[PDB]
Order: sequence, then structure tokens, then C-alpha cells
Amino acid sequence: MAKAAAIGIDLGTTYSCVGVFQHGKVEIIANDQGNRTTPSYVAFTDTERLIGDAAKNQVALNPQNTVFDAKRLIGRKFGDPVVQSDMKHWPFQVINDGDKPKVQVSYKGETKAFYPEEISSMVLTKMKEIAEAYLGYPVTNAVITVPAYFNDSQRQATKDAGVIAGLNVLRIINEPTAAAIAYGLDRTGKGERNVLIFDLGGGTFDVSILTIDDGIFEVKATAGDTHLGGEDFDNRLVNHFVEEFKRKHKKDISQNKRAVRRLRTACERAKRTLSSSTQASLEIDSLFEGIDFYTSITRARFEELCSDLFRSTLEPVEKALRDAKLDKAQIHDLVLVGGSTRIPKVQKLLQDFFNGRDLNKSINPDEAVAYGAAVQAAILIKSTR
Ligand SMILES: Nc1ncnc2c1nc(Cl)n2[C@@H]1O[C@H](CO)[C@@H](O)[C@H]1O
Repeated sequence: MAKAAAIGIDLGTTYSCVGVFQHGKVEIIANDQGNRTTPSYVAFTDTERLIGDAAKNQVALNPQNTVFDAKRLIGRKFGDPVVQSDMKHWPFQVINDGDKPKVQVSYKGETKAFYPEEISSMVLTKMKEIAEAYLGYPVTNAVITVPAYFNDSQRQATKDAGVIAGLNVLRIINEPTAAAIAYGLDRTGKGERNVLIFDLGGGTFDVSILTIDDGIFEVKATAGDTHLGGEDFDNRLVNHFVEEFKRKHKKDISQNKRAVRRLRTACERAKRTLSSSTQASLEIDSLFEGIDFYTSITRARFEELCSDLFRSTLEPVEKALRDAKLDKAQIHDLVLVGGSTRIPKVQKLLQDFFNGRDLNKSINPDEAVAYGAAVQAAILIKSTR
């Protein structure tokens, strides 16, 4: 029943996803708001603790007590130059508890501090409760994914997050391995297979090169930009619309925090529309000083605004190929991971770099990692019996 059931969790920097393999198919489980992915946000308020969508929706009104990016802190020391650099950009407080970072917040009127693994365990508890509500019984066995470059301390702290959440962690697997499992790239019989995973998320970009030799996976190279993602494209749309508002009304909205956030969420939505339409419309009632902002943007203008950012994704691909000591023609499969890989210009640039090659993209790229983890979780729980 429950002891023979296992879930696959994609614990992401910005979004998390949960899948289950049953009756020969993977089901990506929708949350109570109908969404197949849940924001990796935890809000601490005057009355409650919010997790996910409800936490992301109140981030504007409560920025000091809304924690996100815990995956950037997990398994790291306070003194780490990565932690020190990132701290300068977060609205929540990060403190030092014996060379270990803790996030300090106000909760139910009291000052409380949390380890990154306690924050990630609250996100994991939510994913577990989403699967339980879908299945009708508690599920405790789980496969949790991590980036391929995570060291032993980061993998251990992720496993500890799973323990705190009440999960029996069957295995911690690399995100590119879960993606290659989703496409069945480990069931191609004999002979070594070279796979490139192109992972463009909300706040991070990762390129991974894997060799699959008779079922066994081997990471040959990892490259990327930890500070490049979908949110940088939204910001380029934001800057354009602020300059367009200035040309039409002779008014600068940039300093008005409410006007910029409403513009930012509308730009995120418009960006997603531009993936399947050649134009998107913004309809913001009373954006600034009672002025409605009713405009449109073509896909051509959006591609111009983000041109330099899209082209920059090809340097880590070249870097990963040189590190792996492989030429383009030696790569058997190209796999797309992350919601931003849906952008037609991103697919066009990657396909042209690989000489007109076909891309593996039939599985929702924001769900491919949870899909593969759910498959691995089923295989692992069966062998356990
Ligand atoms: N259809 C889409 N076209 C463009 N960007 C998309 C799309 N879907 C998502 Cl999600 N994203 C972005 O992916 C990230 C999450 O994986 C977010 O930045 C989201 O906007």
C-alpha cells in the first residue's frame, strides 16, 4: 500500500515539483491551486507560516519574512564567498551560528532563526502533503534530486531536509541523471551514450554532459551561470516598459515599488504568452497616478531585448564540450530542462549550434526532473520489496 509507494521530488531553487509512477505512467501532481509546480518560498507572518504559492503572492507586503533561495545556502559555511556575495541581494536576514548560516525572521511576533535544511524541509513537507492528498494515503519513500555539482556536504544537508520533513530518502540523484531517465536514455542497450542536458530555470543556468555506459551514468562535465535565468528576461521586459511609460506620459515609475512589482508580474505572464504567440498584451489598470497601461509587445522585440542573454547560454555549452573533451557530433542526445527552454529563440540558438539537430522536449521541461525521479523512486522501492 503506502510502504510499496514512492515519490520523486525535484527540489528546485525557485520551483519544486512532485511526481508519482503508478499503473505504468508518471503523474505530475497538481497542488491545491491546480499548479504542477510550487514556488520554493516560505513566508512567516503574524498568524501563520505560508508555503508555496500563498508565500509567493504576499512577498511584496512581507519581504523581510519571506525566505527563498535556501538551495543557495544549503550545505555551505557562513564564510563561503558564495554566501557572502548572495547575502547582499536578499531582503531577509542571514546570520552566523558557529560558521553555519541561519535565516532570521519574525514569526507570530517572535524572532526565530532557521537552518537552510529546516527551510527546505518545509518545502519538502508541502510536496509530501500534495502527494498524500492526491494518493489518499501517506507516502513516505522519496527520491530527491540535486544539481550534479553539489558536493558531499550539500547532498547530506538535502538528505537531512528529507529526514526533518518525514521522508525516507531512497536516494539523492543528480538533476541531469533524472532528466536522462525521464527520456529513457539509460535503456538504449549496449555502447556508451553521450547526453547533454541544457537546464535554463528561473534563476540558474546549468549545462551537463553525461555518459551512459550500459545503465551506469557518469558526469563528464558541468558548466553554467548560477545567476542567469528566466527572471533576468522579465527584468529586461520591465526596463523596456518603464522607458515606454516614460515616452508616452513623461513620468518615471521606477521608484514606485508597487508599480514595478505589478509590471514585473505582468511581464512574466507576457513572456510566457510569447512562447506560443507572436505578440502579448499588457493590461494594467491604474499602474501609476491613475494611468492605465494597455500595450503590447512582439516576440521579435522581446528577442531583441534579451538577445545578448540568449547568446550567452552558448559559452558554457562550448566550455562543457571542451572540459568533456567531446566535439558536437559526439553528443548523441540533447535534453531541455527548465521552463525558460520553452522560449523559441533559445531552442533555435541551441539547435543551430548543434548543426540543426532535434531536441528532446516532449516532456514539460519544468517537470522532466520530477518525472525521472518518480521513475527511479518506483524502481528503487520495487527492489526494496
Ligand atoms: N512558456 C514559458 N515561456 C517562457 N518562460 C517560461 C515558460 N514557462 C515557464 Cl515556467 N517559464 C519560466 O521558467 C521559469 C521556471 O522554470 C520561470 O522563470 C518562468 O517564467
